[PDB]
Amino acid sequence: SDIQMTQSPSSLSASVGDRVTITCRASQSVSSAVAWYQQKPGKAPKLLIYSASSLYSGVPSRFSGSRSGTDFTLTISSLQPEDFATYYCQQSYSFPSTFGQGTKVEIKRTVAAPSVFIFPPSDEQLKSGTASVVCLLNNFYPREAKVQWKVDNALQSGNSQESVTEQDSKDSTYSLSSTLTLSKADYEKHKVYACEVTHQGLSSPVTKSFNRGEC
Amino acid sequence: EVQLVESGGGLVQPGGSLRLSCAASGFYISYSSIHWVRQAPGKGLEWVASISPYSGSTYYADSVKGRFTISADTSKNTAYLQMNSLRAEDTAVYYCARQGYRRRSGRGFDYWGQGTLVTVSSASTKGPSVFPLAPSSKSTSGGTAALGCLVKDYFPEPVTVSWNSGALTSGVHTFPAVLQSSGLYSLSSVVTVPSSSLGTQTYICNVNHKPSNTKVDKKVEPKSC
RNA sequence: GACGCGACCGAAAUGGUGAAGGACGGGUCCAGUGCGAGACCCGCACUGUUGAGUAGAGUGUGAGCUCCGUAACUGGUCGCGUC
Ligand SMILES: [Mg+2]
Repeated sequence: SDIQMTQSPSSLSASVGDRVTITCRASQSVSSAVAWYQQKPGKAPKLLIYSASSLYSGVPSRFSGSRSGTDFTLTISSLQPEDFATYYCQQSYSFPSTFGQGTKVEIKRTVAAPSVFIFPPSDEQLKSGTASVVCLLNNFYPREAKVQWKVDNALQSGNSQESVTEQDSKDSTYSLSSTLTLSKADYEKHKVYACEVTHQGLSSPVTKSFNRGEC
Repeated sequence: EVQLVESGGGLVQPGGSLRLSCAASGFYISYSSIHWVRQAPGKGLEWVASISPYSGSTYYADSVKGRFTISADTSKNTAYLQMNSLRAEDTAVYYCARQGYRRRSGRGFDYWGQGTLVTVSSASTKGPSVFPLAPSSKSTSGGTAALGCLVKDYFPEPVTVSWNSGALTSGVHTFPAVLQSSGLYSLSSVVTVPSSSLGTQTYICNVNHKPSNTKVDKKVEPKSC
């Protein structure tokens, strides 16, 4: 049987200076043949720990690993700003090698409500026969947020796609865009297009809308 | 001084073939194990293949066995991944990595290349259309306005977006692309600015999609009413 | 008692022989670990507990031992010969 490496949690939120622990649980003995890596967005992984508990040369000692039978943990004794990243365990006891699913370690800060903007489709795009309506949620925390599209007050489903940025290096917030896609024919048979946002930092849902053809 | 550089990536259709190469410098591959590891967009690392020194033994992930072949040309100090019968699920950034010296770092992978993107799809190369996201005639949501550019229907990844040839960077958010059901990508780039300058300050998004020879600039302004 | 001759015994050694399996070893087989720029292959080292088929998974005329012989001798015993 290929060896499973079950990594938890899949994400965690922590303040700078906090102690955190990440766990990887092997599905059979892997002796001590376990490594941990760090990966930042857009960049290659970097080795932190080898042989389960040995510190790789040049890695700061606030990183440590330990083995307890077939459970393995990566501990950071006190997070620094540059430690927020995704971490992967790996077993190399036998082939095929196995990576854990990864743990994203994000910065915890105070709640921030998003500012919301809606953008109608441009006249240029409409010439092409499709309309895209965009809703922007700017600089919010935490990441959980709900966007609902309404077309003449009817709730849309299955015709929108969302994208979230990485947590901001300066203010530690996220931003989100949601794009509603309609044919030109369907777009022109309705008037009121609306984006409805719920976020922890909002007492009540906030709605932004426009009327097709008016300013 | 140790570096790995992969090349050979790009677009290929389902069932097609592609050879990746991994050029070592600062060490000689004959003394090390060399591994290939891939990462699908948004997902985790998945080990692909490796080749052992002195014996040349090779090992493969079940999900690629029989289709992929790892090899090494010591006289070019280069490793290779020959990929055959490619499927859409093989779309990924492919990294090569050096397994370090046993006495120094166990079986850890101590050096990694920066990766090369392999896209397996039947969609054909296409430049994007770039549409304005115009600042609202109302005004603001908190003293400031928002505007941007919609970069729609290109293939393959990546594209770059900048504002005012790089002069404008504060409050810019360029979102990761999404893959549409058409098989084409789309993304938007937005920036928040003071509403009081919408009429006097100039705002231009710069889009570059090298695979299609498409490079455009879009001035983004308010509208009639 | 000395010497001599012989026989028997003993005997370093030795030719043949055939049982014993990990408590005789192995440059026998295997497993686990470490090392050599080395997860496997190759070499070396360590560790193994029913490691583990007794003569072969062995292209050892291996050690010890069983059984059948042979035997240096500068060992013993008995007989005989001469003082
Ligand atoms: Mg987007």
